[PDB]
Amino acid sequence: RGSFVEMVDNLRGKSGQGYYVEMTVGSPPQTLNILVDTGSSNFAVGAAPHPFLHRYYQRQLSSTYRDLRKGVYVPYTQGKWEGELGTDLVSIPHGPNVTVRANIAAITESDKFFINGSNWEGILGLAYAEIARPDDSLEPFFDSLVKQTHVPNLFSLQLCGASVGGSMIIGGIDHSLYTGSLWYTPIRREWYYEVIIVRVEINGQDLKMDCKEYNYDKSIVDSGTTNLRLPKKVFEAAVASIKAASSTEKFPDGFWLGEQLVCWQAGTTPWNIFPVISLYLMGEVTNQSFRITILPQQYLRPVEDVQDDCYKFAISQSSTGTVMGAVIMEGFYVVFDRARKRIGFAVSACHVHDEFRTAAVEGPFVTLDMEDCGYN
Ligand SMILES: C[C@@]1(c2cc(NC(=O)c3ccc(C#N)cn3)ccc2F)CCOC(N)=N1
Ligand code: NA
Ligand code: NA
Repeated sequence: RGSFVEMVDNLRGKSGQGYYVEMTVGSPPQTLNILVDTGSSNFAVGAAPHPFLHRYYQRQLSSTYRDLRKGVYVPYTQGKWEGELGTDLVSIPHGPNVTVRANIAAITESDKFFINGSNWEGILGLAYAEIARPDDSLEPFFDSLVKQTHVPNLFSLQLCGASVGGSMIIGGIDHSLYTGSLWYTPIRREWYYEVIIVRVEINGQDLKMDCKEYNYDKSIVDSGTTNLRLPKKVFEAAVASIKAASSTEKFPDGFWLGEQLVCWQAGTTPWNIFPVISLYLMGEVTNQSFRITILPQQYLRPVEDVQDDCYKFAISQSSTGTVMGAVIMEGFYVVFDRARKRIGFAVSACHVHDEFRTAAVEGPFVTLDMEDCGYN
Protein backbone atom coordinates (compact mmCIF):
# COMPACT_ATOMS: atom_id res chain seq x y z
CA ARG A 1 0.00 0.00 0.00
CA GLY A 2 1.26 3.52 -1.13
CA SER A 3 4.99 2.70 -1.84
CA PHE A 4 6.23 0.37 -4.65
CA VAL A 5 9.84 1.35 -5.36
CA GLU A 6 10.56 -1.75 -7.48
CA MET A 7 7.87 -0.70 -9.95
CA VAL A 8 8.75 2.99 -10.28
CA ASP A 9 10.27 3.72 -13.71
CA ASN A 10 9.31 0.27 -15.15
CA LEU A 11 7.93 1.70 -18.43
CA ARG A 12 9.92 2.90 -21.47
CA GLY A 13 9.15 4.06 -24.98
CA LYS A 14 9.99 6.41 -27.89
CA SER A 15 7.89 9.42 -29.00
CA GLY A 16 4.99 8.32 -31.15
CA GLN A 17 5.49 4.66 -30.36
CA GLY A 18 3.79 4.15 -26.96
CA TYR A 19 4.85 2.95 -23.57
CA TYR A 20 5.88 -0.69 -22.95
CA VAL A 21 6.68 -2.88 -19.96
CA GLU A 22 9.01 -5.88 -19.73
CA MET A 23 7.21 -9.20 -19.31
CA THR A 24 8.27 -12.85 -19.21
CA VAL A 25 6.28 -15.68 -20.72
CA GLY A 26 6.80 -19.44 -20.44
CA SER A 27 9.24 -21.85 -18.78
CA PRO A 28 12.06 -21.13 -18.87
CA PRO A 29 11.00 -17.45 -19.08
CA GLN A 30 11.19 -15.54 -22.40
CA THR A 31 11.63 -11.75 -21.99
CA LEU A 32 9.34 -9.60 -24.23
CA ASN A 33 8.57 -5.86 -24.37
CA ILE A 34 4.84 -5.37 -24.30
CA LEU A 35 2.85 -2.15 -25.07
CA VAL A 36 0.56 -1.12 -22.14
CA ASP A 37 -2.95 -0.62 -23.56
CA THR A 38 -6.02 0.41 -21.44
CA GLY A 39 -8.03 0.47 -24.63
CA SER A 40 -8.15 -3.27 -25.37
CA SER A 41 -8.46 -6.60 -23.43
CA ASN A 42 -6.25 -9.26 -25.16
CA PHE A 43 -2.74 -10.24 -24.26
CA ALA A 44 -1.37 -10.75 -27.78
CA VAL A 45 2.37 -11.30 -28.67
CA GLY A 46 4.27 -11.70 -31.88
CA ALA A 47 4.99 -15.51 -32.16
CA ALA A 48 6.73 -15.58 -35.59
CA PRO A 49 9.86 -13.90 -37.12
CA HIS A 50 8.16 -10.80 -38.51
CA PRO A 51 11.02 -8.69 -39.86
CA PHE A 52 10.16 -5.61 -37.60
CA LEU A 53 10.33 -7.67 -34.36
CA HIS A 54 13.37 -7.77 -32.06
CA ARG A 55 12.06 -10.88 -30.17
CA TYR A 56 8.99 -13.08 -30.39
CA TYR A 57 7.35 -15.78 -28.27
CA GLN A 58 8.59 -19.24 -29.24
CA ARG A 59 5.92 -21.64 -27.88
CA GLN A 60 8.07 -24.67 -28.63
CA LEU A 61 10.56 -23.58 -25.95
CA SER A 62 8.00 -23.41 -23.15
CA SER A 63 7.35 -26.60 -21.14
CA THR A 64 4.26 -24.85 -19.63
CA TYR A 65 2.45 -23.80 -22.84
CA ARG A 66 -1.03 -25.27 -23.32
CA ASP A 67 -2.80 -25.00 -26.63
CA LEU A 68 -6.44 -23.91 -26.58
CA ARG A 69 -6.86 -25.14 -30.25
CA LYS A 70 -8.83 -22.05 -31.23
CA GLY A 71 -7.72 -19.29 -33.65
CA VAL A 72 -8.58 -15.59 -33.37
CA TYR A 73 -8.89 -13.03 -36.22
CA VAL A 74 -8.90 -9.36 -35.13
CA PRO A 75 -9.41 -6.54 -37.62
CA TYR A 76 -8.97 -2.86 -36.58
CA THR A 77 -9.52 0.41 -38.57
CA GLN A 78 -5.85 0.50 -39.32
CA GLY A 79 -4.80 -3.13 -40.00
CA LYS A 80 -5.23 -6.52 -38.32
CA TRP A 81 -3.64 -9.48 -36.52
CA GLU A 82 -4.58 -13.14 -36.34
CA GLY A 83 -3.16 -15.93 -34.17
CA GLU A 84 -3.59 -19.02 -32.03
CA LEU A 85 -4.84 -19.05 -28.44
CA GLY A 86 -3.18 -20.83 -25.53
CA THR A 87 -2.23 -20.25 -21.90
CA ASP A 88 1.20 -20.11 -20.24
CA LEU A 89 2.91 -18.79 -17.08
CA VAL A 90 3.46 -14.97 -17.18
CA SER A 91 5.42 -12.77 -14.84
CA ILE A 92 6.33 -8.97 -14.71
CA PRO A 93 9.99 -8.65 -13.65
CA HIS A 94 9.62 -5.04 -12.35
CA GLY A 95 6.12 -5.88 -10.99
CA PRO A 96 4.65 -7.96 -8.17
CA ASN A 97 6.72 -11.00 -7.33
CA VAL A 98 4.15 -13.57 -8.60
CA THR A 99 3.53 -15.80 -11.60
CA VAL A 100 0.16 -16.26 -13.22
CA ARG A 101 -1.31 -18.71 -15.83
CA ALA A 102 -2.78 -16.37 -18.44
CA ASN A 103 -4.43 -16.51 -21.84
CA ILE A 104 -1.98 -15.51 -24.65
CA ALA A 105 -2.90 -15.01 -28.35
CA ALA A 106 0.27 -16.01 -30.30
CA ILE A 107 0.20 -13.66 -33.33
CA THR A 108 1.10 -15.61 -36.51
CA GLU A 109 0.04 -13.00 -39.17
CA SER A 110 -0.54 -9.20 -39.01
CA ASP A 111 -0.81 -6.12 -41.19
CA LYS A 112 -0.14 -2.47 -40.13
CA PHE A 113 0.00 -3.61 -36.52
CA PHE A 114 3.72 -3.73 -35.41
CA ILE A 115 5.68 -0.45 -35.88
CA ASN A 116 8.88 -0.65 -37.99
CA GLY A 117 11.63 0.51 -35.63
CA SER A 118 9.80 0.12 -32.32
CA ASN A 119 11.08 -1.98 -29.41
CA TRP A 120 7.88 -3.76 -28.51
CA GLU A 121 6.53 -7.00 -29.79
CA GLY A 122 3.14 -7.57 -28.10
CA ILE A 123 0.21 -5.76 -26.41
CA LEU A 124 -1.14 -6.03 -22.88
CA GLY A 125 -4.88 -5.28 -23.12
CA LEU A 126 -5.76 -3.98 -19.63
CA ALA A 127 -9.54 -3.32 -20.14
CA TYR A 128 -12.41 -5.71 -19.41
CA ALA A 129 -13.62 -9.09 -20.73
CA GLU A 130 -16.57 -7.60 -22.54
CA ILE A 131 -14.30 -6.37 -25.37
CA ALA A 132 -11.94 -9.42 -25.40
CA ARG A 133 -11.73 -11.25 -28.80
CA PRO A 134 -13.11 -13.56 -29.79
CA ASP A 135 -15.69 -13.15 -26.98
CA ASP A 136 -15.91 -12.43 -23.22
CA SER A 137 -15.17 -15.89 -22.00
CA LEU A 138 -11.45 -15.26 -22.88
CA GLU A 139 -10.35 -13.91 -19.46
CA PRO A 140 -8.05 -10.85 -19.71
CA PHE A 141 -4.63 -10.79 -18.12
CA PHE A 142 -5.39 -8.52 -15.21
CA ASP A 143 -8.52 -10.57 -14.28
CA SER A 144 -6.32 -13.73 -14.16
CA LEU A 145 -3.74 -11.87 -12.05
CA VAL A 146 -6.34 -10.82 -9.45
CA LYS A 147 -8.15 -14.26 -9.47
CA GLN A 148 -4.91 -16.16 -8.93
CA THR A 149 -2.96 -14.02 -6.47
CA HIS A 150 -3.42 -11.60 -3.63
CA VAL A 151 -2.68 -8.57 -5.85
CA PRO A 152 -5.34 -5.89 -5.13
CA ASN A 153 -7.76 -5.20 -8.01
CA LEU A 154 -6.22 -1.91 -9.18
CA PHE A 155 -3.26 -0.49 -11.11
CA SER A 156 -2.05 2.93 -11.86
CA LEU A 157 -0.14 4.71 -14.65
CA GLN A 158 2.25 7.58 -14.84
CA LEU A 159 3.27 8.30 -18.47
CA CYS A 160 6.12 10.84 -18.77
CA GLY A 161 6.18 12.39 -22.25
CA ALA A 162 9.21 13.58 -24.24
CA SER A 163 12.63 8.89 -25.40
CA VAL A 164 9.91 8.58 -22.71
CA GLY A 165 9.36 6.39 -19.62
CA GLY A 166 6.89 6.18 -16.71
CA SER A 167 5.59 3.75 -14.22
CA MET A 168 2.90 1.20 -14.03
CA ILE A 169 2.08 0.36 -10.37
CA ILE A 170 0.38 -3.00 -10.28
CA GLY A 171 -1.72 -3.51 -7.10
CA GLY A 172 -1.46 -0.04 -5.65
CA ILE A 173 -0.71 3.66 -5.90
CA ASP A 174 2.67 5.29 -5.20
CA HIS A 175 2.18 8.79 -3.66
CA SER A 176 5.55 10.14 -4.75
CA LEU A 177 4.27 9.94 -8.34
CA TYR A 178 1.71 12.86 -8.07
CA THR A 179 1.08 16.15 -6.31
CA GLY A 180 -2.10 17.44 -4.59
CA SER A 181 -5.07 15.16 -4.35
CA LEU A 182 -6.57 12.32 -6.46
CA TRP A 183 -10.10 13.11 -7.79
CA TYR A 184 -12.26 10.20 -8.93
CA THR A 185 -14.72 9.72 -11.77
CA PRO A 186 -17.06 6.66 -11.97
CA ILE A 187 -16.40 3.97 -14.53
CA ARG A 188 -19.76 4.04 -16.31
CA ARG A 189 -19.58 0.54 -17.76
CA GLU A 190 -16.86 -2.17 -17.49
CA TRP A 191 -15.82 -2.75 -21.05
CA TYR A 192 -13.46 0.04 -22.08
CA TYR A 193 -12.64 2.34 -19.18
CA GLU A 194 -15.67 4.45 -20.07
CA VAL A 195 -16.19 7.79 -18.20
CA ILE A 196 -18.54 10.76 -18.63
CA ILE A 197 -17.30 14.22 -19.63
CA VAL A 198 -19.79 16.91 -18.38
CA ARG A 199 -18.27 20.17 -19.68
CA VAL A 200 -15.39 21.36 -21.92
CA GLU A 201 -13.56 24.75 -21.64
CA ILE A 202 -10.92 26.28 -23.92
CA ASN A 203 -8.97 28.85 -21.91
CA GLY A 204 -11.80 28.77 -19.40
CA GLN A 205 -14.52 29.54 -22.00
CA ASP A 206 -17.28 26.94 -22.07
CA LEU A 207 -18.00 25.26 -25.45
CA LYS A 208 -21.72 25.32 -24.49
CA MET A 209 -22.60 22.11 -26.32
CA ASP A 210 -25.27 19.70 -25.14
CA CYS A 211 -23.00 17.53 -22.94
CA LYS A 212 -24.34 14.35 -24.57
CA GLU A 213 -22.20 15.51 -27.54
CA TYR A 214 -19.04 15.07 -25.45
CA ASN A 215 -19.71 11.42 -24.99
CA TYR A 216 -21.13 10.48 -28.43
CA ASP A 217 -21.02 7.45 -28.46
CA LYS A 218 -18.67 6.91 -25.40
CA SER A 219 -15.67 8.54 -23.76
CA ILE A 220 -12.76 6.33 -22.72
CA VAL A 221 -9.32 6.52 -21.14
CA ASP A 222 -6.80 4.78 -23.62
CA SER A 223 -2.98 4.47 -23.12
CA GLY A 224 -2.78 2.67 -26.48
CA THR A 225 -3.86 5.84 -28.54
CA THR A 226 -1.60 8.88 -28.85
CA ASN A 227 -4.17 11.65 -29.46
CA LEU A 228 -7.01 13.35 -27.70
CA ARG A 229 -9.78 12.28 -30.01
CA LEU A 230 -13.11 14.20 -29.92
CA PRO A 231 -16.48 13.39 -31.53
CA LYS A 232 -16.63 15.30 -34.85
CA LYS A 233 -19.09 18.07 -33.80
CA VAL A 234 -17.05 18.67 -30.59
CA PHE A 235 -13.80 18.70 -32.56
CA GLU A 236 -15.27 21.31 -34.95
CA ALA A 237 -16.28 23.60 -32.00
CA ALA A 238 -12.99 23.00 -30.04
CA VAL A 239 -10.66 23.86 -33.01
CA ALA A 240 -12.69 26.96 -33.81
CA SER A 241 -12.09 28.12 -30.12
CA ILE A 242 -8.43 27.08 -30.17
CA LYS A 243 -7.84 29.06 -33.48
CA ALA A 244 -9.56 32.18 -32.04
CA ALA A 245 -7.72 32.00 -28.69
CA SER A 246 -4.54 31.60 -30.76
CA SER A 247 -5.12 33.75 -33.87
CA THR A 248 -2.27 35.91 -32.55
CA GLU A 249 -0.44 33.82 -35.22
CA LYS A 250 -1.86 32.32 -38.49
CA PHE A 251 -0.93 28.67 -39.35
CA PRO A 252 -1.83 26.59 -42.41
CA ASP A 253 -5.35 25.33 -41.69
CA GLY A 254 -4.15 21.80 -42.69
CA PHE A 255 -2.21 22.00 -39.43
CA TRP A 256 -5.49 21.81 -37.46
CA LEU A 257 -6.49 18.65 -39.29
CA GLY A 258 -3.19 17.02 -38.42
CA GLU A 259 -2.21 17.01 -42.17
CA GLN A 260 0.89 19.19 -41.95
CA LEU A 261 3.47 19.79 -39.27
CA VAL A 262 4.29 23.26 -37.89
CA CYS A 263 7.90 24.30 -37.03
CA TRP A 264 9.71 27.02 -35.14
CA GLN A 265 13.43 27.76 -34.60
CA ALA A 266 14.79 25.61 -31.73
CA GLY A 267 14.70 27.38 -28.36
CA THR A 268 11.26 29.06 -28.11
CA THR A 269 8.02 27.45 -29.30
CA PRO A 270 5.55 30.17 -28.14
CA TRP A 271 3.44 27.95 -25.76
CA ASN A 272 1.87 31.12 -24.25
CA ILE A 273 -0.22 31.83 -27.41
CA PHE A 274 -2.00 28.45 -27.13
CA PRO A 275 -4.94 28.01 -24.71
CA VAL A 276 -5.31 25.46 -21.91
CA ILE A 277 -8.05 22.86 -22.39
CA SER A 278 -10.18 21.67 -19.46
CA LEU A 279 -12.39 18.63 -19.23
CA TYR A 280 -14.87 18.39 -16.37
CA LEU A 281 -15.55 14.83 -15.44
CA MET A 282 -18.52 13.34 -13.50
CA GLY A 283 -17.58 13.14 -9.80
CA GLU A 284 -18.37 10.52 -7.07
CA VAL A 285 -21.23 12.54 -5.57
CA THR A 286 -24.63 13.59 -7.14
CA ASN A 287 -24.32 17.07 -8.83
CA GLN A 288 -20.51 17.18 -8.18
CA SER A 289 -17.73 17.28 -10.78
CA PHE A 290 -14.03 18.01 -10.94
CA ARG A 291 -11.87 19.34 -13.77
CA ILE A 292 -8.60 18.35 -15.29
CA THR A 293 -6.60 20.93 -17.29
CA ILE A 294 -3.95 20.18 -19.94
CA LEU A 295 -1.40 22.40 -21.60
CA PRO A 296 -0.24 22.96 -25.18
CA GLN A 297 2.82 20.98 -24.05
CA GLN A 298 0.56 18.02 -24.02
CA TYR A 299 -1.48 18.49 -27.19
CA LEU A 300 1.36 19.79 -29.46
CA ARG A 301 3.61 16.69 -29.89
CA PRO A 302 7.28 17.05 -30.92
CA VAL A 303 8.04 15.30 -34.25
CA GLU A 304 11.69 14.30 -34.50
CA ASP A 305 12.27 12.74 -37.99
CA VAL A 306 12.68 16.32 -39.32
CA GLN A 307 16.45 20.52 -39.12
CA ASP A 308 14.33 22.67 -36.66
CA ASP A 309 11.56 22.11 -33.97
CA CYS A 310 8.46 20.56 -35.58
CA TYR A 311 5.09 19.71 -33.97
CA LYS A 312 1.99 17.84 -34.87
CA PHE A 313 -1.46 18.97 -33.59
CA ALA A 314 -2.47 16.00 -31.44
CA ILE A 315 -6.18 16.53 -31.08
CA SER A 316 -8.21 14.85 -33.79
CA GLN A 317 -11.76 14.17 -34.83
CA SER A 318 -13.30 10.75 -33.97
CA SER A 319 -16.15 8.54 -34.93
CA THR A 320 -15.78 6.21 -31.97
CA GLY A 321 -16.40 8.79 -29.17
CA THR A 322 -13.92 10.76 -27.00
CA VAL A 323 -10.54 9.00 -26.50
CA MET A 324 -8.35 10.33 -23.71
CA GLY A 325 -5.08 9.04 -25.07
CA ALA A 326 -1.49 9.64 -24.09
CA VAL A 327 -2.10 13.44 -24.73
CA ILE A 328 -4.39 13.57 -21.65
CA MET A 329 -2.59 10.83 -19.63
CA GLU A 330 0.86 12.41 -19.79
CA GLY A 331 -0.45 15.29 -17.64
CA PHE A 332 -1.66 13.05 -14.80
CA TYR A 333 -1.16 10.10 -12.58
CA VAL A 334 -4.15 7.93 -13.46
CA VAL A 335 -5.53 5.28 -11.06
CA PHE A 336 -7.61 2.47 -12.60
CA ASP A 337 -9.42 1.52 -9.39
CA ARG A 338 -11.32 -1.44 -10.76
CA ALA A 339 -12.35 -2.66 -7.25
CA ARG A 340 -14.51 0.44 -6.76
CA LYS A 341 -15.27 1.02 -10.48
CA ARG A 342 -13.70 4.51 -10.60
CA ILE A 343 -10.67 6.26 -12.25
CA GLY A 344 -8.59 8.63 -10.24
CA PHE A 345 -6.70 11.63 -11.61
CA ALA A 346 -3.96 13.73 -9.96
CA VAL A 347 -1.28 16.06 -11.32
CA SER A 348 1.71 13.98 -12.37
CA ALA A 349 4.98 14.72 -10.60
CA CYS A 350 6.66 14.26 -13.99
CA HIS A 351 4.40 16.19 -16.43
CA VAL A 352 5.99 18.55 -18.95
CA HIS A 353 5.33 22.23 -18.05
CA ASP A 354 6.80 25.76 -18.14
CA GLU A 355 7.19 28.64 -15.67
CA PHE A 356 3.73 30.18 -16.30
CA ARG A 357 1.29 27.25 -16.34
CA THR A 358 1.02 23.59 -15.20
CA ALA A 359 -1.52 20.80 -15.62
CA ALA A 360 -4.19 20.90 -12.87
CA VAL A 361 -6.86 18.70 -11.21
CA GLU A 362 -9.38 20.81 -9.22
CA GLY A 363 -12.80 20.43 -7.52
CA PRO A 364 -15.44 20.14 -6.41
CA PHE A 365 -17.67 21.96 -8.95
CA VAL A 366 -21.49 21.97 -9.03
CA THR A 367 -22.76 20.49 -12.28
CA LEU A 368 -26.42 19.56 -12.67
CA ASP A 369 -27.97 16.87 -15.00
CA MET A 370 -24.69 14.94 -15.38
CA GLU A 371 -26.64 11.71 -16.13
CA ASP A 372 -28.12 13.26 -19.29
CA CYS A 373 -24.49 13.49 -20.60
CA GLY A 374 -24.25 9.69 -21.10
CA TYR A 375 -25.17 8.23 -24.49
CA ASN A 376 -27.22 4.93 -24.60
C1 LIG B 1 -5.28 -2.69 -30.01
C2 LIG B 1 -5.09 -1.22 -30.33
C3 LIG B 1 -3.68 -0.93 -30.92
C4 LIG B 1 -2.88 0.05 -30.37
C5 LIG B 1 -1.59 0.36 -30.85
N1 LIG B 1 -0.96 1.47 -30.22
C6 LIG B 1 0.15 2.17 -30.59
O1 LIG B 1 0.83 1.88 -31.55
C7 LIG B 1 0.53 3.35 -29.80
C8 LIG B 1 1.36 4.31 -30.39
C9 LIG B 1 1.67 5.43 -29.64
C10 LIG B 1 1.07 5.56 -28.35
C11 LIG B 1 1.36 6.71 -27.53
N2 LIG B 1 1.60 7.63 -26.89
C12 LIG B 1 0.23 4.56 -27.82
N3 LIG B 1 -0.01 3.53 -28.62
C13 LIG B 1 -1.06 -0.32 -31.96
C14 LIG B 1 -1.86 -1.28 -32.57
C15 LIG B 1 -3.13 -1.62 -32.03
F1 LIG B 1 -3.86 -2.60 -32.63
C16 LIG B 1 -6.22 -0.80 -31.31
C17 LIG B 1 -6.14 0.70 -31.49
O2 LIG B 1 -6.47 1.19 -30.16
C18 LIG B 1 -5.91 0.64 -29.06
N4 LIG B 1 -6.01 1.32 -27.88
N5 LIG B 1 -5.26 -0.49 -29.07
NA1 NA C 1 -6.99 -12.11 -5.32
NA1 NA D 1 1.95 12.98 -3.75
